Amino acid sequence: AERPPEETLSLWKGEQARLKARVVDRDTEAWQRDPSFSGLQKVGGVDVSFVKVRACASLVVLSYPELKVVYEDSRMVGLKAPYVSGFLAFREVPFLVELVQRLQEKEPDLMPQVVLVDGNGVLHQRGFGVACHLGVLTELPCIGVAKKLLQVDGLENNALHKEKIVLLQAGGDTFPLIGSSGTVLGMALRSHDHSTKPLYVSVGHRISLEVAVRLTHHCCRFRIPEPIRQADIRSREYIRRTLG
Amino acid sequence: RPPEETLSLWKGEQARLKARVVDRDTEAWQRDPSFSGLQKVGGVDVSFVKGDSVRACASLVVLSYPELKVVYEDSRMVGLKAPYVSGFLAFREVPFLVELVQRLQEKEPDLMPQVVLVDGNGVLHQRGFGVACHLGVLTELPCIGVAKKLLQVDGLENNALHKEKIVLLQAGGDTFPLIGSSGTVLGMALRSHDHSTKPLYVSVGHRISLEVAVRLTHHCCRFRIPEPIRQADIRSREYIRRTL
RNA sequence: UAUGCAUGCAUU
RNA sequence: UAUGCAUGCAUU
Ligand SMILES: [Mg+2]
Ligand SMILES: [Mg+2]
Ligand SMILES: [Mg+2]
Ligand SMILES: [Mg+2]
Ligand SMILES: [Mg+2]
Ligand SMILES: [Mg+2]
Ligand code: NA
Ligand code: NA
Repeated sequence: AERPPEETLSLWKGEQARLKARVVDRDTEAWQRDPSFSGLQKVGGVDVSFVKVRACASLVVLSYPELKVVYEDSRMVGLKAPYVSGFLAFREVPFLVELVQRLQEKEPDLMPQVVLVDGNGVLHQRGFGVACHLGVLTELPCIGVAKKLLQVDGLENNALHKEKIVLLQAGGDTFPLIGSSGTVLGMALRSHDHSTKPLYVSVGHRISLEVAVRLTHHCCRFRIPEPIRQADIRSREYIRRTLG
Repeated sequence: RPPEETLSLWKGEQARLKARVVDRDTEAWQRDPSFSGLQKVGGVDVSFVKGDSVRACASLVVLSYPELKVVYEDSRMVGLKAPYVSGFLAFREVPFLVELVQRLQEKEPDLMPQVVLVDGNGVLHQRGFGVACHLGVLTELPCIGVAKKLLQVDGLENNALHKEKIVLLQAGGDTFPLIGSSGTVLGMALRSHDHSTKPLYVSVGHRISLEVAVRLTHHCCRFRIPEPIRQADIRSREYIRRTL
């Protein structure tokens, strides 16, 4: 528990709505319209791991399409805010932004052309999830990838939703997450043939949904897309090393 | 690591106690077609710390039969004396298991198990006297040896021929015998459950026959690990976890 | 996010 | 025996 008081959450909603105006949810890069993403060379992944305050934020850059790690920054940080659903960015985003800036100063040539974020983008209680939030503050193209369904605007992990997951039969299969507004907030994606629990993909910034879904699918060796998976693995391994 | 002084004293103690091993049935329930009269099955296990070579947690459970509900638990932090050396497991875990037995007699003498499943081999052992025999001779309780991987002794090998046989195990309860180079039947490979492929290696501990030990092990398997051993392992690791 | 359980692989 | 990875479930 130890949730922030309502007055703090209310300020945070205001900041989310203001920055939401800067979200670009269409494609803005030439590689995004290419059938094989020709010209996409560098994909980023971000994640924060915790000690069972002390955390480890990690940014990786992977080559495309080989998905090999060409840059890694794993940093020990002291997080301030607690996890509250719908306010993830207020916990993780200042440190992720700080990693991007560190990359710009150390290997600016490895700046990623797109970033996969461990959390939703517009599939979010106010249409402005951590993936949008990182995208607006860095102006990088960002994809939101979530591991379970954020239940917003009528979306629910109920029987009907579970029935659709049964229709996902092969790697790459999708179905749209249709809000009560008639808006398509994201896609359920089956990562590969040997996984049944879908990923929940939504636009972060400067990318379209169908391109974000197709790209996430291409990063999936395992259920978790390789940029996120490598940041998660390396950040947790970094904690273990400086034993905790 | 122990000096050779201790090592030879250990080969000697094992041969000395081997003379008391009874590898036939001595309890009326063992001859019963449905094990009528068997009411209490024990399981023993010790968990270790990743950090401490010294600290360990030994646990003993007693389960009702045939419901397999835990009716007794004793979990104890202990100071290990010997390191793990293959073939001498008892000299590392068995003094603490004997102490758990003695404590049960003093606390709940009515829940004294009629048989004990041991996480480790019985007569399937470099000197025909594994930890399960060792506990059986020191307590005079009937004991079953259950191993999760094959102790390669007397020509037994986890080679291509052995792996073919494992493929021949098709359902829960399927078995094949483990024949040493002497032609002696040291144990049985048992498919524990329909939804596991990895066999158990079951051998006689004390005061039971192999056919009965195999059939009882199978009857205790909710999952791949027999429920008495499985419950001791879970409870002993949880105890280490909550003291870390 | 961390942890537990299940099934398998690897290391030991 | 502990850890890591994989797949699923649960708690959060
Ligand atoms: Mg994360
Ligand atoms: Mg993570
Ligand atoms: Mg054990
Ligand atoms: Mg164990
Ligand atoms: Mg995690
Ligand atoms: Mg273990
Ligand atoms: Na390319
Ligand atoms: Na009974």
